[PDB]
Amino acid sequence: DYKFWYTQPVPKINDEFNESVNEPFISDNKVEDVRKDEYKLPPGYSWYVCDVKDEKDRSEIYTLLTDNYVEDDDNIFRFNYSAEFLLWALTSPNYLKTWHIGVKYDASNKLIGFISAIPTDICIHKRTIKMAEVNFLCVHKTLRSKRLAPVLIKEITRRINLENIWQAIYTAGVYLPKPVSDARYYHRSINVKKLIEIGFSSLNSRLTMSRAIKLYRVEDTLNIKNMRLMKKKDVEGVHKLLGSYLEQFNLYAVFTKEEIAHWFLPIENVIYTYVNEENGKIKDMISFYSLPSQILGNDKYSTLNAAYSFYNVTTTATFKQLMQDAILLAKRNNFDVFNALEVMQNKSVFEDLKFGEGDGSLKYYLYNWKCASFAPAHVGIVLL
Ligand SMILES: CCCCCCCCCCCCCC(=O)CSCCNC(=O)CCNC(=O)[C@H](O)C(C)(C)COP(=O)(O)OP(=O)(O)OC[C@H]1O[C@@H](n2cnc3c(N)ncnc32)[C@H](O)[C@@H]1OP(=O)(O)O
Ligand SMILES: CCCCc1c(C)nc2ccc(OC)cc2c1SCCC#N
Ligand SMILES: [Cl-]
Ligand SMILES: [Mg+2]
Repeated sequence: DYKFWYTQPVPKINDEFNESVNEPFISDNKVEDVRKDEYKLPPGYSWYVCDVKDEKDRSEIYTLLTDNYVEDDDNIFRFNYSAEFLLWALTSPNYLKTWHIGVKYDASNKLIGFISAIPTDICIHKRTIKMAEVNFLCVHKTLRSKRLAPVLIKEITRRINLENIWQAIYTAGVYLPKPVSDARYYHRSINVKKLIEIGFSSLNSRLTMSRAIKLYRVEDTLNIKNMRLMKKKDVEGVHKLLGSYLEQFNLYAVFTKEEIAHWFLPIENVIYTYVNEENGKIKDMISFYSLPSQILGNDKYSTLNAAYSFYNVTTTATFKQLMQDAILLAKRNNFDVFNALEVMQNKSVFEDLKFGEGDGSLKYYLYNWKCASFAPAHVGIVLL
């Protein structure tokens, strides 16, 4: 029925727009009209402004998400974003502490809800719009289906609107009104044996355990010999390389130099970026972020370490060679699996590089924006 979503400036289930439509559902919005009062919570609960740069407030967010965030359909896994990753993801340039919103249960003083946004310039079908990118919406498992999520959504919407921002981008594995694109995930096994032991990958009489380990074996030698961790000096070159590349897509972020530095400069166990520098210019880049999952009730293993493909550009190699080196660099860093979405040029490399098609997909959404939907090959942005 989408009783909450149908109240919002988003497309209906049946809405389809021509390619030339590219505009807000509701235009001419005024900051002066925005409600100044916080949305009402049920009795016994209060808004809390989280300070993500405070280790202890950050750890409270970490706990909530560790225990209560997204699980796969089969409840094998729960994502387990680290505390340091949350710091990185939430404190990009011009972030607002007031857009990192908690809800506490008063009697326990415990965080039971969260939602966040950061500001980003988003180009959709050639129009660049100031938007908020929303993530980490989470209600405690003991408090589900009580309509707390719309309260979280309406309150962050209000706080964003106070900044004269009227559009947002967000992604979800669930279907909501109405995706602008949909991309499946694909997985490249690295630690084949672990993936078999936890019930994720499957063997048969043609594919015995030794055969499966050999199938996924990689040569520890880069196609691009000088690929190396990005350093502060590389910022201008990555900004040039990436920013030019992204302009071919129908949906992408428009990064400033400050944004390049924050999003790509490497941080151990969070973000890995490698570059190939020739005569002081950056000609190729690989990047992936770390996102482990908790393995739910497995006797032997508690964590699956996973790298997620981020942005990758090649000018001196084939896209296949570049991604083969991204898998190698992920293996060198102790990742169990390398995950990517069929966005940008990715789908082309998946069969040859031994990726398997996953079980679900990630839907991309705009809030208060009307445009034609598009195939994921035309998506040029990867959210966290
Ligand atoms: C201009 C600024 C604009 C800013 C804001 C833009 C929009 C930002 C939107 C947020 C983007 C976040 C992106 C993001 O974080 C990445 S997607 C991951 C979201 N988090 C999880 O899945 C965590 C595990 N689950 C939970 O914590 C709860 O199940 C949540 C909190 C998901 C729902 O709590 P609950 O206790 O299960 O449910 P009620 O409180 O009873 O509420 C049910 C209503 O919630 C709608 N719902 C369910 N899942 C949703 C989802 N993933 N997006 C949006 N809406 C979602 C649902 O369709 C229904 O409305 P409907 O009746 O119309 O069908
Ligand atoms: C082994 C392939 C990775 C799949 C995976 C893992 C490890 N954890 C998840 C936790 C939550 C969840 O919510 C839908 C999905 C997963 C998945 S599949 C989607 C992410 C990817 N790739
Ligand atoms: Cl309301
Ligand atoms: Mg609820």
